Amino acid sequence: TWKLNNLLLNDYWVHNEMKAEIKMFFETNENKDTTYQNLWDAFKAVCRGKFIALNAYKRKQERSKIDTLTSQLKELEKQEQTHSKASRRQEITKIRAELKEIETQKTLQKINESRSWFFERINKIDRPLARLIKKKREKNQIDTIKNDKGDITTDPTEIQTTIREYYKHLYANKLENLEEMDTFLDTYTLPRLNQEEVESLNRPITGSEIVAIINSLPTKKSPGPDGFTAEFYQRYKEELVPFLLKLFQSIEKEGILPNSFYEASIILIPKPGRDTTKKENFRPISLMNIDAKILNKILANRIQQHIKKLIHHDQVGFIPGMQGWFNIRKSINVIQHINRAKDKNHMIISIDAEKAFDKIQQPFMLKTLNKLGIDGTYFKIIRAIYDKPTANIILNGQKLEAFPLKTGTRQGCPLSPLLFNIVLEVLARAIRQEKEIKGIQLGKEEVKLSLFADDMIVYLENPIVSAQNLLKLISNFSKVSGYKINVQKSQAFLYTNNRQTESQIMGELPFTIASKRIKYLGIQLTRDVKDLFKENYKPLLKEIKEETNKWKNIPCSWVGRINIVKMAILPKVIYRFNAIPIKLPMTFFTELEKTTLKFIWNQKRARIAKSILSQKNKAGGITLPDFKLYYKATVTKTAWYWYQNRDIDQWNRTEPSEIMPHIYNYLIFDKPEKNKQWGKDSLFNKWCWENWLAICRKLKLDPFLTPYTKINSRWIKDLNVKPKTIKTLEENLGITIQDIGVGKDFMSKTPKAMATKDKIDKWDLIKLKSFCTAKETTIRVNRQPTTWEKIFATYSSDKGLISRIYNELKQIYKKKTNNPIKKWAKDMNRHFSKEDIYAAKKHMKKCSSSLAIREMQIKTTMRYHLTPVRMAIIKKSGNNRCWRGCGEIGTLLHCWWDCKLVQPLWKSVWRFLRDLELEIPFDPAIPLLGIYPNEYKSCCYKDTCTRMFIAALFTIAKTWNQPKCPTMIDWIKKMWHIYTMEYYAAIKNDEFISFVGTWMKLETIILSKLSQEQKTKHRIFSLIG
DNA sequence: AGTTTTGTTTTTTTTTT
DNA sequence: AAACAAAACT
RNA sequence: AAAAAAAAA
DNA sequence: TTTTTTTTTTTTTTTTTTTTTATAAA
DNA sequence: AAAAAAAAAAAAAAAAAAA
DNA sequence: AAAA
Ligand SMILES: Cc1cn([C@H]2CC[C@@H](COP(=O)(O)OP(=O)(O)OP(=O)(O)O)O2)c(=O)[nH]c1=O
Ligand SMILES: [Mg+2]
Ligand SMILES: [Zn+2]
Repeated sequence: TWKLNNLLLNDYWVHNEMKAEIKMFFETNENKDTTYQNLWDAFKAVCRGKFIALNAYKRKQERSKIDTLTSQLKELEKQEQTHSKASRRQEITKIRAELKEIETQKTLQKINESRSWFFERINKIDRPLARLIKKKREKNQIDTIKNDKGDITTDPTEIQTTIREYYKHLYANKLENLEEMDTFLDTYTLPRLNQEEVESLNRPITGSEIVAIINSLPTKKSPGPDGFTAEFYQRYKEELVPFLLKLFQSIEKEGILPNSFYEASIILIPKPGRDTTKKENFRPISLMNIDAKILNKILANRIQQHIKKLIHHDQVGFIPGMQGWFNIRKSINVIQHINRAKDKNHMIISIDAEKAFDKIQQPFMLKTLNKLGIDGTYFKIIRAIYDKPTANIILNGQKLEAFPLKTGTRQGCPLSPLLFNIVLEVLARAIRQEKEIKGIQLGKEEVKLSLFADDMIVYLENPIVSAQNLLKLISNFSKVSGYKINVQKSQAFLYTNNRQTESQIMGELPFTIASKRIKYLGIQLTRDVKDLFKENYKPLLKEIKEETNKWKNIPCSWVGRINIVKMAILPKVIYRFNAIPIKLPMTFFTELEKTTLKFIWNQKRARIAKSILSQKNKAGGITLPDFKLYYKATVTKTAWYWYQNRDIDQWNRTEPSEIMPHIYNYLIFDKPEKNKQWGKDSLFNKWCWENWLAICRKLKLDPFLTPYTKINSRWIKDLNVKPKTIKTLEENLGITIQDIGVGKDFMSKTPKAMATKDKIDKWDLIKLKSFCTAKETTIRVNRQPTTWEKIFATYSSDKGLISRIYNELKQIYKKKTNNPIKKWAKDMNRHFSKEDIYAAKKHMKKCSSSLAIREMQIKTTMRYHLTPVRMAIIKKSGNNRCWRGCGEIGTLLHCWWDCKLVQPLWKSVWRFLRDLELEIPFDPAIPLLGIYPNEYKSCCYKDTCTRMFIAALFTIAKTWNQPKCPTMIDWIKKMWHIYTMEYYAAIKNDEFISFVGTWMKLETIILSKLSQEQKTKHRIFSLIG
C-alpha cells in the first residue's frame, strides 16, 4: 500500500508537474454527470497515480550515468573473451575505477548530509537528545498470543484470526431499545441551546475557515489509508481550497460523504504495565484520512464555542481554560473536612469507565444531541459521519479484512472527545439532581462529583443508603447508554465511628477499600492529609536520584546535561508543585539541587559557578533552572484567582470556614484586616498569602490601596453605603476606584459619569466624596503601577502565569557575581570598558547557531581550562611550570597565546588574514574574547574571522598538555569540517546566499595552499564551485 | 539619532485522559 | 528558546 | 504510533 | 482591646576550607 | 585560584502580658 | 551520535 514520501514535495520539477495536472484534472472532469463526492475520490486516484510515475522516472534519471557505463563496460569486456587485448584491458581498468569513484561520492554525500542534520541539533531540546535518554524504540510485532482454547500458541494464521475475531466482536453489538432511551432522557432536566447559538452551529462553511485549519495541522504525522500527508494539503492549498469548498458545500446540502471518509487503519498499542500476550490489553489507535479530519475539525471547533453552556464546571477534562489541579485541590479539601469532623459517616469513591470511548452507543448519542436542541445541517452531518464507519487492522505490516464500527466514537478523531463528554454529562446532571444521593456539605457549598474526561470521583455522606442509590442510577444509565464500570477495580475511602459499622458497609458494598492511599490524576490522595508530603514529595526525590544515576555515563557535555534536566525533570516537578502547593522544608530543595548539579558536573566540582549560570545575560544564554523560584512562582499564582473572584472556582471556596468564609475575596489590593486568626488550618491559602506579602515588602510596595483597588472592596464598604450604589457604579463606570476618579477628577472624567452622578442615593455621595477626595487617598491611588501589580490586575487570561512570575522573581532576587572577563583584563594589562564587556557577551551568544561551536567559545571566555598555576596551588606544590615543557610559568594567557609552541600556529592564522587582505592588530583579545578595537567593531568580515579563530581554539585545546606544536594542517581540517556541516544545512534552510559570502573568499585561499596529494588524502574539494 | 526592550509567532518536549 | 518588528528611552 | 486540553522552554 | 516587648525564623553576607590529575571526541 | 558551605548578624512577624 |  502506497504512501506519499514527503521528500518528493521539495523538488522543483515534481512540484511543477503536480501543479499542472491538478489544474488539468478538474477543468476536464467537472460536470453534472458526477456528484462532487464521487469526483473527489476520482481526483485522489489520479493524483496517487502520477506521484508513482514521477518517482520512478526521477530515480531512473539519477542513475543514467552508471547505467551507461556498466552497459558499455560489459560490452568491451565480452570483447576480451574472444581475444585478450592490452588497450582494452587499460580501458576496462580506467572505467572500473570511475565506477568505484562515483559509488564513493554518492556514499559520502549521504553521510555528510546526515552529520550536518545532527550538527544543528546537538545538545538542544530536540528529538535527538530526547531519544538519547529513552530506550530503543520498538517495531510492533506479534509472534505469540493466548488462545480462545486457553493455550499459548504461535501459529501466524491463528494469531491473525484470533485478533481480528476479537476486535470484530467488540464493535459488533448495537442496542435497539429506542423507546427506553427516550424515557431516561425525559426523566431529567437538561440544558438547551437558544436560537442564536443554534443559528451559529448551522451557518455555512467558508473558504477562510478551511485555510485556517490547514495552516494549523500537525506536521510529521502518519497519513491515513489513502497515504496523503498534511504536508501535501499545506503545499497545494492554493489549488485545493476552491475544490475543498465545493466538497463541503455538497456535504452540507446532501448529508452524503465520500466513501473514503469512512476508512481508518487500526494499529494495536500495548497498554502500560500489562501483558502483551493477552488480546485483552491492547488499545486500538486509528489513522483517518486527512480530508476527513479537516471536516471533523471544523465541527469540533464550532461546538467548542458553546461547550461551557452544556458542561457544568465539575468536568475539567478536554475543556478549554480549565485545569486538572482544580479537582486535586478540591478533593484534598474535602478529605480535610472529614478528618476534622466529629461524627464520621462518609465515603470517597474513585470510578473509571471500562473502554469508555469504545462502548458508547451511537443511537443514544444522537438522541442526546436532539434533546440539547442541536438539529439542522449540523446534526445531519454528524449523523452521516456515524452512518457506516469501518476499520482495517494492520498487523505485522499486513492489512486484514475490514469490519464495521457499530459502537463507540472514533478513537483517533478530533470530534470524539467532546461527544463523549456531552453523553457523560447526562449522567452527571442526573446524579446532582437526585437528593437521596447525599453530598458533603462545606458551609454554603455542597460537593458531589468531580470529573476528568471519563475519570470520576464521588463524595458521599451516609454511604449505606447513599451508595446503593448511586449504583442503581448507574445501572439505569448503563442499559440505555452502554456505559460500564468495574466495581472491584473502583477504590474507596470509608470513614465510620466503629469497626462494627465498617464491617456492615463493607459486607453490603462491592468496592475495594483503600487504607492508606488512592492514586488519582497523577498524584497520591491520602486518607489523612498529614501524609501528603510523605506520599508525594519524598517518593519524587528518590525517583529523581535513581534517574540521574542511570544517566551518569551518557555521552554529552555539561551543556547537554543542563538541557536534560530542563527537558525531563523540570515538567514533573512543576506539575507536583501545582497540584499540592504545601509548605515544603528547606532540606527538600537542598537535596534536589545537590542531585542535579552532581549530574551536570559528572561527579566533579563545578568548572563554572552556579551564580554566573543563574542569568541569561552571562555564559551565552545557558541558564541553570532555579527550583526555589519555581516553587515560589507556583505558590503566589493563586492570588490571581482571588482577585478574579470567578463563580466557576469552587475549589477556592472549599477551605475551612470556621471563623470567617469570605476573606479571600477581600485580601488582594484591599484594606488590612485586624483579625489575624482566619486561616488557622488552611493547607494552601494561608501560605499563599504570606508569600504574597513578603514579595510586596521586598519591592517596598504599599499593597493595601492601589490604582487597582476595586469599588467592591472593604474601603468602600467601611463607608456604610448601600449596595444599590455599588452596583450602579460598576454597571455604569467600571470596577476600580480609579474608574470613579479620585481628588479633583472625582466624577468629572466623562459626561457619562456626571450623567451617573445625580442618580445615586443622596447622603452616600457625601460619604463617597469625602473618601475619594481625601489627601491620603489621592496620593496612594494616583501612583504608577509596577510590573508586579500588572501581572495580577491587568491580565484576563491565567495562560502562562508561572513563566511571568518566575521572570519577575529572577530580577527581584538578582545577585552579584564575579566576572571572568574582568580577570582576563587583569591577566593582560588593560581596561575593558562597558562597551567591550558588552561585545564579549554578544559574541558568546552570536558566534554560531550550533551549540558545539558556541560551547567552545563559552569555555574560552569563562576560563574553563585547568592550568599548571592552578594545579600547583591545588597539589600544594611549587612545580607550576608549563606542561608543554618550554620552561616558563604556566598562566592561562601563556597556554592560549604566549607559549613558543603555540605561537607558530597563530602566526599562520595572521598570514591567512593578510591573504584575505584584512589588517588586524596581533592582540590576544580579538581571537580569545572577540573584543575588537574601535575601528574594526563595524566590519563585514567578522563572520569569516570568527570561523578561523574558533577552529584555532579547537586545535590548541585538543593537545592542551602535549609537548608538541599544534600543526597548520590539523587547523585546516577543522575549518573544512565546519565548512561542510554549514553547507548542507544552508541548502536545507535556503540560506545559500549568506553562506557563499562568508566562505567563498576563504575557500579559495585554503585550496591554493594545499598540494594535490593533501587534497586527495584529506578529501578537500570545493562544494561551491 | 541609535540601541535596547517588549511582545508575538513558530518550534521543541512533558502532564493528564 | 529564537527571531523579528515596533516603540520608547538614552 | 493517532486525538483533546493544559504546562514549560 | 491595644500596644510594647521578647523570642524565633529566614535570609543575606562574610570568611574559611577544599579541590584534581588535559582536552576534545564520543 | 576559585567555588561552596558554614556561621553570624539583622529584621520582621507573631504571641503573650500589661495597661 | 543522539531521526526520520
Ligand atoms: C491514555 C489515552 C486515552 N485516550 C482517550 C480515549 C479513552 C479515554 C479514556 O482513556 P482510559 O485511560 O480510561 O482508557 P479506556 O479506553 O477507557 O480503557 P480502560 O479504561 O482501560 O478500560 O481517553 C486517548 O484517546 N489516547 C490515550 O493515549
Ligand atoms: Mg476508562
Ligand atoms: Zn609553554
